[PDB]
Amino acid sequence: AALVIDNGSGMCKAGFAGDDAPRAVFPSIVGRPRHQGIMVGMGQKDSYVGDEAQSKRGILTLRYPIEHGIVTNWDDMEKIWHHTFYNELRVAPEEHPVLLTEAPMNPKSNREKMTQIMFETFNVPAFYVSIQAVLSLYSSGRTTGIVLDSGDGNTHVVPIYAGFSLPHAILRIDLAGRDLTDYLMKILSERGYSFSTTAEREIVRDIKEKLCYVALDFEQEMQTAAQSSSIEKSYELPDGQVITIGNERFRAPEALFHPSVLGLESAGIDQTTYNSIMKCDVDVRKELYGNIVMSGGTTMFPGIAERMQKEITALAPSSMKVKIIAPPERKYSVWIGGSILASLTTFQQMWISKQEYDESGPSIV
Amino acid sequence: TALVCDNGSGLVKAGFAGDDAPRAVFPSIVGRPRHQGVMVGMGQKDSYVGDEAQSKRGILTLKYPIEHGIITNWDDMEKIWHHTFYNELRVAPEEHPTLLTEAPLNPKANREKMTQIMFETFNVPAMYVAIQAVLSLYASGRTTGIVLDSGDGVTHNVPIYEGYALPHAIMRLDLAGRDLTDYLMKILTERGYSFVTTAEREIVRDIKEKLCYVALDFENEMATAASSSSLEKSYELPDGQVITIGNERFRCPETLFQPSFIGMESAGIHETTYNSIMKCDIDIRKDLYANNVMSGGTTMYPGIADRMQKEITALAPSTMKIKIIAPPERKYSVWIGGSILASLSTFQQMWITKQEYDEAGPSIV
Amino acid sequence: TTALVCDNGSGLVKAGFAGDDAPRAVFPSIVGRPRHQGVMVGMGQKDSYVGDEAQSKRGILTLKYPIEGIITNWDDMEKIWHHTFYNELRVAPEEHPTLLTEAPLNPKANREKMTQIMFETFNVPAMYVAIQAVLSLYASGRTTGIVLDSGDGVTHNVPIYEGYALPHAIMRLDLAGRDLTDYLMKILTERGYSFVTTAEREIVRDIKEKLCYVALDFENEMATAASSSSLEKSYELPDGQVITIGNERFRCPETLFQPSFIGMESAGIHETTYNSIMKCDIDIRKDLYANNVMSGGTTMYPGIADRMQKEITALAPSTMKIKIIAPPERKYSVWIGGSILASLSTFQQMWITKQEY
Repeated sequence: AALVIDNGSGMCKAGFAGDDAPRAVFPSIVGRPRHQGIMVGMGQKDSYVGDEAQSKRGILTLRYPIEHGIVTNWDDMEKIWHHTFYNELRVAPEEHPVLLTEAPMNPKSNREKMTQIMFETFNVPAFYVSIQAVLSLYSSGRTTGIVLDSGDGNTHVVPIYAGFSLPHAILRIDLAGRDLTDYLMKILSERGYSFSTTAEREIVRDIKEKLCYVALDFEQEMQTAAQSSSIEKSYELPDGQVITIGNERFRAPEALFHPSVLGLESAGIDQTTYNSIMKCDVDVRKELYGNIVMSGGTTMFPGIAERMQKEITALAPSSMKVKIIAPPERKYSVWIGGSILASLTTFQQMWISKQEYDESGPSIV
Repeated sequence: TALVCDNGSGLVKAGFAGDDAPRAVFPSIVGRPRHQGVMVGMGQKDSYVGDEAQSKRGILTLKYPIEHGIITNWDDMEKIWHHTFYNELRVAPEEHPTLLTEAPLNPKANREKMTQIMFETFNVPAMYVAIQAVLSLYASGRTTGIVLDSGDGVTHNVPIYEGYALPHAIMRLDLAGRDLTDYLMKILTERGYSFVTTAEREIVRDIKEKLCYVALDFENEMATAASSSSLEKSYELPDGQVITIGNERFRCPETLFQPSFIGMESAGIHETTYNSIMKCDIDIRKDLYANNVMSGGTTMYPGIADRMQKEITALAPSTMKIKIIAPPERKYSVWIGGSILASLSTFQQMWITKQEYDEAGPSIV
Repeated sequence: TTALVCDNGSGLVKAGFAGDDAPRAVFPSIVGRPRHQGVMVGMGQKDSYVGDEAQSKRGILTLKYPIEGIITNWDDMEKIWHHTFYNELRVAPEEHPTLLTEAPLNPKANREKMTQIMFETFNVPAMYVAIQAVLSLYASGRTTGIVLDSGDGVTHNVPIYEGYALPHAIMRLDLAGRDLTDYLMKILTERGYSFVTTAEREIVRDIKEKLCYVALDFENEMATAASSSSLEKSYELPDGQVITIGNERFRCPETLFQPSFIGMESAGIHETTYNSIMKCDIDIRKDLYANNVMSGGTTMYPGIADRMQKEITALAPSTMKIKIIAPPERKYSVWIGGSILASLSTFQQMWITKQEY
């Protein structure tokens, strides 16, 4: 079988071809000690990656080696792959077709650095890099669709048509899953809280993924949350105390549509989808309007799909069938789209041979 | 039965002898690569032809084998016939006698090339080449009449008498269905808004085929535009931009009466009918004035008949009554009268056979 | 006192006084009207801003360009025009005859309201509004010819004879300067870059000025670029990295001739020129063909002239002298015309004074 590894700027997702759900699910973090010891509690390995690094973040120095879906630090990237094989999946790369990802608007050198390391250190027999969005469309069941692959680090909007992405309109916004939490960190603090350190900030992260929601109208809900305790949500902090979280529950999602609250010189995710359709040709626009693949964990907060449907029919023509497509498995969308693609008997001929790499180099992708 | 084909400059109509409506109508479009390559899901196809080429665009040149009523590219024209037989009509050429139609002035070199190919590249058991305006007259129910076949690349004035074209009066003006479109585009961009955009060809010819009309009096009308919104007709483009077009709505189809509106120098179709009907004998001029039939594509427009009549009333001495017959089927007539003629029994001994071709070669046509 | 001239397009206004041969206030005709409650990283919060500071304001003020080759937004136009006579030109309207230019096809309804506003909201003692490219041919020292006027928003062909651009043949094409930047932007984006915000976009436009060209033949150029490094013209990006670009350099403005690169089929600048010369009658054609004249921010592109020498000849019957004249001044020639024309003693009795109105 093959391997499929979505190298996510928060969470990476490895596994084999053909499986439905990712086999190695892990944060892309490399932990290296301030000073290596010899024993547990001091730190005895030169590198601890992901979940082990997370429990051990005191002696370690944590870093997330991938920023906006561009790997900044290729040392730590290799370190992550080396983990995934022997430590996680419990496999050996030279035995394996490996399929990895890249975020659209990834530069040549950045690909080529990766494409080399897989075929020079890891000596894998077959390797394919792929475009996170075209893989999301393949998980959707389409040749054509505009795709808000709003990740944790990077929100990329892609208008795909007949398998090709029109990068032509791939507009990017620089807020996404992380930028959301760190707004909620500010605004819970405003409601008399102390969330500052990682432990406390991760409490903010969990509040976000559980209790939060995107209002269908920002006004009706401000007025209501200033009055009825229906919006109020109780939360058990792991120390013992139940607290209640209030209007922050929607105003923190509303950063996506009004970046202004963060103080970002951008327009909302919705407005960008419109500009990404309008920056395409008149014919394809009707399908893009009907085939908005919502994808990724950022597009998971309650009300968000329905909210996008609303604002986008008002941006779109009075004659338009806007339709959001929203998978429940959107958090691993790119991975399932990859899984199918790796497993495809047809697509087998696109498996870049170890030979053609050794004659053509990394530029062929 | 046998098969019949109106090869337009941009609309090939096909089918059999004995049906009153064309079995296949596709644009004469030939799509060739902008580089050898692929589109995802398909492979590399030999070429494109017709709707398939058009409805995608992107990857191709989009040429045409026929321009101005004459066949200019040949390889492409053969590819189209390949797409007419197996692909459109679902037949093999060798079983079915074929009729195809030419321009009234069409070169003897062209006709020899055409009847060559049909019995060599295709090997059809019998063929006929027929003559565009003349066949339309047959479909119009008349032996005799000066027809005005404005196809896609030209109008054609032809003094038909007793089932025969009179050559020395066969007028032809290089401005029609095609030159009339692109002009309508630029004039809406002159007006208000960017009417420029690739798909907006088909959008702004749909406008041409509806909102356009040949103003009955240009001088009155250009002023009436400046008086009343009466002329202004709105159009929602697929994006929902409810635009409105006004004086240009006529200012385009009027090109046929005033060629200066695109940029041909020639006096207009009224005068080209007058100056052909003059190249006839004084005697056959009355019948021509009573059986004057408009044919082809560009004859669609609201007003184009009465405009002709009025114009030829200025041009005619007081006595001579001009009578224009606008056909209900007009864009198809040249197919229609071909089929009906090809099914007319006796005509079985009035085809060109495979045999007299293997003997006489192209010189029979 | 002396008169004033203010040329308006979708991008750069030029304002100034008559007499001088060189425009005074050239700025982005951008207003920024408050979007919501926001505060600048610098300034406190205040209302609508015109010009360069609005570009630096981008996220607190919604940014309009009041002119899309025609005046779309009326209050916004006035907003600029106060900022013109006052903040730019440092004078007052009551003392000052003023000429505003305009894009040729401008609807009557615009013109009537344009006259009103400036006599009323502003109160200039007399004024004029005037057909852009006619003032380009005039700044070109000609009684005849055809200007191809193309800049930040709209592109034009005006076949002029003895005072008049032939109206019906003034061909327009809305593919022009922003269309070029936003293409050049998308190309580099596809390669793994992304601008969006404020600085980086503007950088991409500066690249358009330095690296871009239209080559005579696009297929021979398409080849050499992809073949050999000659064309690989670098630039030093504000982060550090050299973006090398060879094909894209010429590829970007090719949209003027082959617009289909972005997605446009309506007739290219060349074909519009053939068809305006034709869209007239037939004799004057020669000294249209022999005085194809370029003006406006886009015609700045190198190579463009040699290319049109091909691009018209291809269709024009053999014995027509095709000649493409392009001034070095070109981006301002509508003002440079308008100053000299405003200053004309002969033209004094055509200054519509506040009494006739």
